[PDB]
Amino acid sequence: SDEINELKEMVKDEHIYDKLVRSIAPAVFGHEAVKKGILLQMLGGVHKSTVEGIKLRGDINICVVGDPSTSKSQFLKYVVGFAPRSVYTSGKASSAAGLTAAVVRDEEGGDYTIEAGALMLADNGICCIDEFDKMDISDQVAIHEAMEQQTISIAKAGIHATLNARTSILAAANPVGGRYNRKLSLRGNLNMTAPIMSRFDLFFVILDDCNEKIDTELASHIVDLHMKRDEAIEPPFSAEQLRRYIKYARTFKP
Amino acid sequence: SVLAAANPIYGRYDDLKSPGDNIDFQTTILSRFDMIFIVKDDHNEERDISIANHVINIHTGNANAMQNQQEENGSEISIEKMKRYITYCRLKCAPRLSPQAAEKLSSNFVTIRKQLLINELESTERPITIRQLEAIIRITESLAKLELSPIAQERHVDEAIRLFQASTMDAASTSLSEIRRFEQELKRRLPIGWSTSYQTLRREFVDTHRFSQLALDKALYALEKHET
Repeated sequence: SDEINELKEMVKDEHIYDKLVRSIAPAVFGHEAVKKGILLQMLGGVHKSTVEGIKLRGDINICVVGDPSTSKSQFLKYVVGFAPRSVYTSGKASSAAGLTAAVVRDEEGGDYTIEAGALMLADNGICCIDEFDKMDISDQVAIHEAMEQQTISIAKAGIHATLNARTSILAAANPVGGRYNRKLSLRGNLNMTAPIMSRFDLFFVILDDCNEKIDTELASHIVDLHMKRDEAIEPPFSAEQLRRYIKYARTFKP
Repeated sequence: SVLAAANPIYGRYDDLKSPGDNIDFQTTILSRFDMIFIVKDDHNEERDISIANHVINIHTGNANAMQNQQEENGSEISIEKMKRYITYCRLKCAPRLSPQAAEKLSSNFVTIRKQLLINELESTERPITIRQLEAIIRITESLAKLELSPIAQERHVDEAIRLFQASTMDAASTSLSEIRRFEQELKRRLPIGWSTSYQTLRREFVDTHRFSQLALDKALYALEKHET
């Protein structure tokens, strides 16, 4: 009622897109790519129809890659901070399930009670995993089973089961040598298996190249930091309102 | 008594390759084995039409499998009987070779040894063991036990020598070097070889659409031996 006025005020303006983009991750400095990369996961496709038949996707995926110290993790922490229904793991230590359900037995009194857990407890949402490259073979396959069949099938020494998880997966994956390798094919650089690779669209690799606009902006911004004044640099929308805005924007069937 | 069918690697080039050297890194297997038959799915329009036409007959109108049955009426053995027969001969009689056959096989084996040594003067890459001789023997007794006779004969063996000779012909039977061109890596890539090894060859040949385990080792062993 009182807020809907604000929502209207948001949809009216022609810049609020740009406002979104610039206002996403204050901590992080620039890059402008992974800003969009992060937000466009929060707002997903129709993920519905086309029947008869098999259902389209729907949702989205991203895997950030780059030489360390690039603060690729700050994004992550910002997502687990900002959006509800978000799980954060650092796996390598997943360890296994982890991203799937146990299932819990016994209870007692009949059992078949199910652990949350990790990946699936975040549902219709954004799960954030650091370092795909550390978890080796075992679980990656499970993730593939999540992003291919879209369902999580669970049978262990007991009651058979099928549990749905419809999720977006944001990963941060370090290169083979933690570096480029510009000359190498990205295909060869990321070092995760082909089928899981082809399901992530798209990567938004971060690289360092000589620049002067951005350079000037860095020196300016850093000196600003150390300089109590002016630290008056700010963005547009806060962190609290952007949620109710988004949740509003979710109710549309584009 | 083991009867083994191995699968050879890379196809016809393994014949272009030394006849041994196939199984793992070691020919010793082939040394233990008495009769080694290199074979192939050879295709001849004559023979290929034979087999084909035979299959066309097999599907329908179906009635070819009768030839065996009239072979049974006239001559051939039902194979239900062959088994009983084998048991029979197997338990009843134990054959023994004749002396002239023996000396004949001595001549056989010394000609083998001498001639094929002369062949290997050039270091021709391939073998001869007294075990092979012993094999030839066991064939003679086997076939003697076919006739069921308590005693061997000369012609009887005369078959065996040639048969095993076909086996020797099987013992008897360039490379792009592309993969073998491990030089590029070893050089201008790694003077220390470290940080590479079997691992490097992979990443470098892993997404290069290219390298098999035997391929990688072969080219490696090759270059190891080649002295590169």
